Amino acid sequence: MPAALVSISVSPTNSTVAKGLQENFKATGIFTDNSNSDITDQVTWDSSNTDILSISNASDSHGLASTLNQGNVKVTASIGGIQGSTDFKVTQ
Repeated sequence: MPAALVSISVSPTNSTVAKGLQENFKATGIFTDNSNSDITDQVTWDSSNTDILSISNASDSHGLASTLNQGNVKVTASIGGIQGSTDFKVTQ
């Protein structure tokens, strides 16, 4: 039978990094049926994109974002019902 989400465990990083830097992302979805699943809905991450950045979170399961701009980017993703947000600042 169908179920309804409840919450998700996301460990976003709100900091700044020098030109060229990537980080792994992981999110776990939780259902009201006490049944938790990992990236069940495939948490899709996206960046505001300032200069040139690419994020790949489908290599197998774990997520990964790589920035390469000279400013501030906004990393946001959504999974199932719950979603999260992160702030990243890439310098020169």
